Amino acid sequence: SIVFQIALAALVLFSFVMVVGVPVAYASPQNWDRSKPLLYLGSGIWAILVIVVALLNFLV
Amino acid sequence: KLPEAYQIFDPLVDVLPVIPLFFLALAFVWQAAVGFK
Amino acid sequence: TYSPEKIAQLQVYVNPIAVARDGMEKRLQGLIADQNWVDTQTYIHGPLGQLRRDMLGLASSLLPKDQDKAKTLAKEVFGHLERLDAAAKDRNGSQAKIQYQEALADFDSFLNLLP
Amino acid sequence: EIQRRVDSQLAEGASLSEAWSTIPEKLAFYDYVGNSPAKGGLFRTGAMNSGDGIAQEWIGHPIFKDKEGRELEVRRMPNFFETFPVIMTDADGVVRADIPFRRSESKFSVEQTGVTVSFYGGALDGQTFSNPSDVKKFARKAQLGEGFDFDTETFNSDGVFRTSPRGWF
Amino acid sequence: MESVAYILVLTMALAVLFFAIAFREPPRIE
Amino acid sequence: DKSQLTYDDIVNTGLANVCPEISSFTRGTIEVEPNTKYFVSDFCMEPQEYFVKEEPVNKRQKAEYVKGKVLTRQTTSLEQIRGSIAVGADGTLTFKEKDGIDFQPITVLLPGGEEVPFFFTVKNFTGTTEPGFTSINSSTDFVGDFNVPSYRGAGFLDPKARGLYTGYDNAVALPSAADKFRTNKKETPLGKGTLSLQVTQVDGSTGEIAGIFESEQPSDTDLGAKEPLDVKVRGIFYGRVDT
Amino acid sequence: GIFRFILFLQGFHNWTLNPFHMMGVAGILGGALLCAIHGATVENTLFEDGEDSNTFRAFEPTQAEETYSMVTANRFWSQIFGIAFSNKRWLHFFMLFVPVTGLWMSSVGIVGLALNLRAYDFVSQELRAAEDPEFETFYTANILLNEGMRAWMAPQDQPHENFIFPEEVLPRGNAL
Amino acid sequence: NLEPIFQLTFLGLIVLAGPAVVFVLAFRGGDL
Amino acid sequence: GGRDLPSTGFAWWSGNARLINLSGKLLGAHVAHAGLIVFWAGAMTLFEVAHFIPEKPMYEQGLILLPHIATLGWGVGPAGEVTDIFPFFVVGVLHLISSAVLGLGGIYHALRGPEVLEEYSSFFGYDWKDKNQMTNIIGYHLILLGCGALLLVFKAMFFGGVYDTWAPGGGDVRVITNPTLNPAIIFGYLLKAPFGGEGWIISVNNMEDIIGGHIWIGLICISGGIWHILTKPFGWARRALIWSGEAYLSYSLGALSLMGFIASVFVWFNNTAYPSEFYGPTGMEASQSQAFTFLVRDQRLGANIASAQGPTGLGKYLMRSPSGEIIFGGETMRFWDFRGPWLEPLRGPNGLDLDKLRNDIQPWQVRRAAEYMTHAPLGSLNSVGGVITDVNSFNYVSPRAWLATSHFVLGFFFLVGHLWHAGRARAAAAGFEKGIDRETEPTLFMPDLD
Amino acid sequence: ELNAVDAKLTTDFGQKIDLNNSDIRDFRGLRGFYPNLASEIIKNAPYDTVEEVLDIPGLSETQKSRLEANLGSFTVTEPSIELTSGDDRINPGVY
Ligand code: CLA
Ligand code: CLA
Ligand code: CLA
Ligand code: CLA
Ligand code: CLA
Ligand code: CLA
Ligand SMILES: CC1=C(/C=C/C(C)=C/C=C/C(C)=C/C=C/C=C(C)/C=C/C=C(C)/C=C/C2=C(C)CCCC2(C)C)C(C)(C)CCC1
Ligand SMILES: CC1=C(/C=C/C(C)=C/C=C/C(C)=C/C=C/C=C(C)/C=C/C=C(C)/C=C/C2=C(C)CCCC2(C)C)C(C)(C)CCC1
Ligand SMILES: CCCCCCCCCCCCO[C@@H]1O[C@H](CO)[C@@H](O[C@H]2O[C@H](CO)[C@@H](O)[C@H](O)[C@H]2O)[C@H](O)[C@H]1O
Ligand SMILES: [Ca+2]
Ligand SMILES: [Ca+2]
Repeated sequence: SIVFQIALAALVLFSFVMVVGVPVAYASPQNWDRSKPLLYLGSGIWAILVIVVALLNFLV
Repeated sequence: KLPEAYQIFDPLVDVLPVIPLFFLALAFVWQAAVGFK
Repeated sequence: TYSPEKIAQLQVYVNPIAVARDGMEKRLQGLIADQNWVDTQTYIHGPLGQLRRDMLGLASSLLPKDQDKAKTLAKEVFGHLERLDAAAKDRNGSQAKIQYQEALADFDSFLNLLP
Repeated sequence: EIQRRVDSQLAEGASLSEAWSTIPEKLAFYDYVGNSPAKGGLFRTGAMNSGDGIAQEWIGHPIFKDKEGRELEVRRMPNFFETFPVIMTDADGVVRADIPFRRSESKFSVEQTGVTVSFYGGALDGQTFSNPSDVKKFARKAQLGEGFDFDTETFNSDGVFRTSPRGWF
Repeated sequence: MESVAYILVLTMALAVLFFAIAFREPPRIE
Repeated sequence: DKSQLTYDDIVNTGLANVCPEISSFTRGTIEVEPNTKYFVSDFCMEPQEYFVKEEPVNKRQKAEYVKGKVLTRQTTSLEQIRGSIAVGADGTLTFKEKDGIDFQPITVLLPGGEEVPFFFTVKNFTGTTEPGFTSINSSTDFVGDFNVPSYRGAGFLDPKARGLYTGYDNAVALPSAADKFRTNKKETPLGKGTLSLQVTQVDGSTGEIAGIFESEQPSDTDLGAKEPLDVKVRGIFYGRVDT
Repeated sequence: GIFRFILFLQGFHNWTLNPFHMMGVAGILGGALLCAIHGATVENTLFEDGEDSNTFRAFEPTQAEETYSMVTANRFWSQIFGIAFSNKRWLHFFMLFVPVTGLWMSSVGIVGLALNLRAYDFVSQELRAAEDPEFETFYTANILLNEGMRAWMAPQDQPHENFIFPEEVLPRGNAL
Repeated sequence: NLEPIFQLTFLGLIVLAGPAVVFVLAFRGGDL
Repeated sequence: GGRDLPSTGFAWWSGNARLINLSGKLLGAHVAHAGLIVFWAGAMTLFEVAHFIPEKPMYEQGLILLPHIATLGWGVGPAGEVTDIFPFFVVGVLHLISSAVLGLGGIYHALRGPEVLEEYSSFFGYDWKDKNQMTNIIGYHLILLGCGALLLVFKAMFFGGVYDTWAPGGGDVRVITNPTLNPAIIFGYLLKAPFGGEGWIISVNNMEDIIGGHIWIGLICISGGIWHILTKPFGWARRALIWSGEAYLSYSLGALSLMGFIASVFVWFNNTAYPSEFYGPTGMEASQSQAFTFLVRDQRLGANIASAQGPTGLGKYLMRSPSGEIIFGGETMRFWDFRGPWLEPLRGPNGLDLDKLRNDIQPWQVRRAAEYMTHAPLGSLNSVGGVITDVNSFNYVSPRAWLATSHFVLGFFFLVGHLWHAGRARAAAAGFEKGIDRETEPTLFMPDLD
Repeated sequence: ELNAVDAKLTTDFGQKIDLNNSDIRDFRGLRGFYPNLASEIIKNAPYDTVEEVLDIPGLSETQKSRLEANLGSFTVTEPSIELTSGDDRINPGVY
């Protein structure tokens, strides 16, 4: 059950990272070419973390 | 009470609902950052 | 099977179930036969007003391998009770008589499941 | 002052009626709440005689006693109060009698506590009242201080207090 | 008969309202 | 008839203030044995006409009753009353009210603007017939007496907070003139009324009875402030006799 | 504490019944009305003296002309209400006059209450209610309210007096 | 108790998050 | 787009008016805001789940969201007892996560996306003056609203049922099988008076009428959606209305104000769509509960509850309504239109029945009446329950009170907003929202009034 | 002039429990009386003397012993309708 808590703590830490990062990257027209695949990868990682939290919830 | 495997995050949930209020505050901060133009 | 103590613990629910069953046999059949639909609706709402809680508490506190059958049967009495309510609101003698008979048959099938 | 004077006469050896008869009617008239200037009204016009009436005589001093012979004093009406509950306390400040509003759970009604009243000096000197109607009426009179008989028909007095020339000035 | 006095003062106020509206000093630009 | 109607059918229509009617014009009768008690199940009483005996300045003029208009609304009916009809040895039938909604306060308006409240009631009505009855039929007249309690109870407070077992016993707004009013002393005496229930319709298949009533009773005295007026009430009635 | 003083002057002085207070209420509510109506009227009869939808920057403090139309405001209130201000100086003096006169009149009433010179009662209605127990008005109901508040409030509000009022002497209606 | 410590810490993190976004955008001259 | 006063004419305190003609940033504003609504839904649900004591009644516990979910039939059983905590948690988590998606999309369109959508696509780009596109957007959103009402119907009929407080055997989650399709009943609810005893649509007292109304709403909204996709506004509509973004905003503001008032009254009076097992008793319910509680208590002491006159001469426990119905006495005479599942078994055709009051009162009716009279929607702002003269020991304000007060206030301020935006839309379309032109001042050309 | 309940307060009604006029709340001071035995006393009122409170039909032996134990706390005066009409003996408007 500790790995589910690790998954949920990872989800909220990466959620805080995305809360800091997404409006900064969207309001940076001069760093957009670097930051757009970072935003894509962050959205994918966040979605995968949410799905993993759901699956480990039904695994616990 | 939350389900048991989520109960480690009961304090965070306890501060979750007032986050929209901060949003109303945040716009003022941003206007303060630009000079209220 | 059933510890005599467990049986003693089920009485809490059985006494109102026996009261509701005997009253459904005596008052409710006469009131449906009298075409007294106002008193039929007020009977199935007032004196039967804890039938759902008491039968689901009987089914919850029963033996764990007879719970589903119990609840299942209990839910069928309720369905017959709602259909009886609708037939009494429609002033339907035959439909309310039929729903009373189905409710009685499912109540008796529920009452055969006691230890 | 009235009590000092009565107590001096009681210390000389007089009886209660003898001591209370030496109080001048003017002095007892000053000890009446209807002569206080803080009892009037802005549109209660004219003389104080248009209020309670023309004062005719001092009725004397009441002494209220319960069935167990505890002397009781009626709590006096303060200047603030248009109306006031009738409360009677003993010598050590314990409420022994009252006039109840709700008489379902009354415990200290004049009727229940057997309160009698005896008057010394004045018009009612030497008299004792035991009817609770008269005793409650004299209790309401004792609420206002010294009791006085009033002529109300000369000026058609309406029964509410006026202020004096002191208050109007 | 105090009702007569009350009706009179209320009627005087309403009549003053009528005359103050219908026969006001007209505002003029000069 | 409002026998098959539900609450939703009757609500806000005024039909809850009217007594049930014997549909069957059956001029039948209900047989009665000479020493038996028959219960009355749902006795109803619908007043229709209201009269107050006027009080003139003259002393020897004829008094006479004047019709009044009800200011209270459809809140003027007695219903759900249980009772008993006992038959004495000589066939004297005795109606005896027991309980139910056996009272309504009713305020009527007289010509001249006088509002007459009164406590319309059938409380503890005992009413006898002439002797020699073997049944209940169209000739059964229960004539008797009922109690009229005071319109205001002893817990009522007047607009100066004076009442009987609660409130002041004096006029506290007038401190030097507090005990000079006779209205300080409230009282609630028990009055008496006369009721005639004349049966005009007997349905012997179900024991139902209907007919008319004439009633006379005092009005509200307002805790003994004023003298009561005489009120005459005529209306119709229904009951169910338990054979 | 101010709220207590307010309720105290209600139950002990019937200070709502005092015409000096009623003139104060008229003055204060009228001054609030005048503030609201004058601010709204000026802000809605403004001259277009600028290009922004922000109308606040179309004013200069050194300008000589009026920033709003007195004529349009006068016509608006003459057709809506019946009368209107035609004189700006009288408008502003009235805006001074109403709440200041209200304060002065209520002060006169408070000076009256200092000596218990109250507008407590209408003696005619009291004598009628004393002799006729069917007569009830809102004034008599308010008198009963004041009686109850005095009896229930005095022992805790004036603790130096040592008012011992037993439960049976407290005035109360049925069931409360 | 440690519950109110975490509540305040989570609240303080959430409170600093918004002004942090504003501060990094103003310090680096983003599209404010 | 201008982000300052010199380039827009709008100050900072009116900044969002700088978006009126910037459709992409407007869409991002709209979508981020929806994020916020779904965020509050999810986070408030998780808060309410975390603070929930499930053996304690929801209305004791400051919950306004779990009653909404429980009325849909999730996580509850007979008498509204909480079976499982997981459906409420699921509803919270799904809203919270989705709100993250909606917030990211609003930020995009608001900060990075194209500021105007008209040069990018004709389907999504709109001009406020283009009456065909405005009605197209109305039409898409109407088909979606009708689909939502049909989703409520599907939950009640096909996927587990809704909580029926009026169910025989006691209130329970039941599946609606015979919804009221009869348009006479459904639209006669619209024709009923908004007064006592009638109650307009607040008086809907059964789940069959509710679910049948949502079948009709779904059908009406879907048909009106196609209408407005396929059609354009007619001449009377074109000549009657103001056609601008602020005008359409103000029309929505008046609509929202009306629904806010309706919602406050609905939650204050209706115990069917707002069951008292979750929301607590209504005020009428609690007053009738007190009268019933003391009728039962004094009847147990041997009082003749029908022949008992009170101090005024009216019946102390039972009296007559103005149309004659046998009702409870005292001040609750006002509340004689109240209907509840605990009370209706004691009612006959004429009103309250003497025989049922004498020998048909069950202990659960006494328990429910005591609980409802002591959970009356009376409370202080710092949540001290009961009458305001009570002392501090009962921590309770009813969810009906909170919901009703909130929505009344919201409804009032949205009427104010309607007046402000309608008036401004009219002045801006007429050209004098910025003030009176000094040369062409209209009063200077009018004749004098007198 | 006193009203009738004041004149009753002058009598032994104002000192102890009157089986013909006392409200049910006054029976709470005797142990074992409220609510059942007091209700039976009030229902079977009036009484000519105190002693015929023991002749109520349906009294149990424990109720008879309790009534015998508290016989000195009872008085009997004439039934006054001002305290008995409208079931003021059950609910006089006092809570
Ligand atoms: C300081 C001045 C003063 C004082 C203290 C008194 C005091 C007294 N006089 Mg004398 N009196 C005076 C001046 C004075 N008087 C004058 C100038 C006259 C000649 C008119 C009289 C004529 C007179 C007569 C004829 C009688 C008295 C009597 C009395 C007694 C009763 C007073 C009474 O009922 O008043 C009642 C006072 C009021 C009800 C207050 C009224 C004040 C009004 C309502 C205020 C108006 C407010 C205003 C309109 C608001 C402005 C509006 C805003 C826009 C600014 C009392 C001892 C009476 C008495 O008993 O005689 C023996 C009597 O019969 N006096
Ligand atoms: C529901 C609230 C809401 C929303 C959605 C908007 C939205 C918008 N406003 Mg308005 N505004 C609001 C409230 C709101 N406003 C209030 C309350 C005020 C008064 C103070 C204003 C005053 C105002 C002015 C004066 C102006 C706007 C403008 C704008 C638009 C451009 C914003 C911009 O350039 O920001 C740039 C700001 C930043 C880059 C700072 C960072 C902002 C981001 C969004 C922080 C988000 C944090 C969040 C936690 C991250 C989550 C990420 C992910 C996990 C979801 C935008 C569509 C502008 C406009 O009209 O454009 C033409 C403009 O000039 N607004
Ligand atoms: C429809 C809106 C609504 C309603 C009815 C409720 C109702 C409730 N909430 Mg919830 N809540 C809401 C919105 C709402 N909330 C929002 C938006 C948030 C996020 C900030 C929360 C966050 C929240 C938490 C965290 C908690 C509650 C709790 C509660 C309960 C107690 C409330 C209390 O003590 O308030 C106290 C009363 C006030 C603070 C009064 C506020 C007055 C406002 C500001 C007036 C605004 C007027 C007007 C709109 C301003 C316009 C000005 C301009 C137009 C001129 C109650 C059931 C508590 C509870 O028991 O939950 C279990 C709890 O712990 N709520
Ligand atoms: C009301 C909401 C709304 C609207 C009208 C638009 C409209 C638009 N978006 Mg935006 N968007 C939104 C929400 C919205 N978006 C959200 C929430 C996100 C975050 C996920 C985005 C992220 C986003 C990006 C990153 C981009 C756009 C782009 C566009 C433009 C092209 C659209 C397109 O290609 O459609 C055609 C696409 C489809 C028909 C397939 C999608 C169908 C949907 C997504 C499936 C079902 C919808 C939903 C799941 C149902 C439940 C929703 C729930 C709330 C009820 C168009 C102006 C593009 C743009 O700016 O162009 C220049 C672009 O690059 N959008
Ligand atoms: C919320 C969604 C919505 C919106 C924004 C609109 C908007 C519009 N509709 Mg559409 N409509 C909708 C839903 C909607 N409709 C639905 C669901 C249907 C299917 C039933 C229709 C069917 C429809 C038709 C058939 C027509 C419109 C028309 C119109 C246009 C003019 C409407 C007008 O002037 O009304 C103002 C209303 C009136 C002038 C009628 C006055 C009657 C009085 C004022 C009613 C007062 C009632 C009171 C305020 C509230 C009581 C509540 C209840 C008891 C009645 C406008 C663009 C018209 C148009 O131009 O067609 C393209 C048109 O002919 N609509
Ligand atoms: C969905 C509804 C809606 C929408 C989309 C708009 C949209 C708009 N409004 Mg309108 N408005 C609305 C409802 C709405 N309004 C309502 C209900 C009212 C009545 C109160 C108004 C009254 C109003 C006025 C008076 C004005 C606008 C204006 C505007 C424009 C600029 C708004 C802006 O930048 O705000 C900027 C936002 C702020 C400065 C912050 C607002 C602060 C409020 C008072 C907070 C309230 C407290 C809240 C309840 C939470 C409490 C927090 C507490 C704990 C601290 C914009 C087009 C302006 C306009 O005409 O432009 C053309 C304008 O002058 N609005
Ligand atoms: C534009 C703009 C604006 C606005 C903005 C907005 C409006 C926004 C938003 C946004 C949003 C709308 C967001 C969001 C979010 C969300 C999130 C981020 C989430 C999540 C999640 C999670 C992480 C969860 C977790 C959990 C779970 C899973 C369960 C258990 C519990 C917990 C909680 C742990 C402003 C005003 C500033 C101004 C400027 C411009
Ligand atoms: C769901 C449901 C239901 C149903 C309901 C329905 C069926 C409905 C409806 C609805 C509707 C059907 C509506 C409506 C409305 C309307 C309105 C609200 C309007 C209006 C108006 C206007 C807005 C107008 C205006 C104007 C004028 C006045 C003239 C000139 C022009 C103008 C435009 C300005 C029921 C109850 C059964 C039950 C519950 C649930
Ligand atoms: C254009 C209309 C504007 C309003 C003007 C109307 C009022 C003017 C006075 C004329 C009134 C005469 O009308 C009459 O008044 C008297 C006095 O109250 C009423 O009489 C009423 O009060 C008196 C005493 O208060 C009672 O004795 C009487 O029984 C009662 O009905 C009559 O019922 C009414 O018919
Ligand atoms: Ca916590
Ligand atoms: Ca007692």
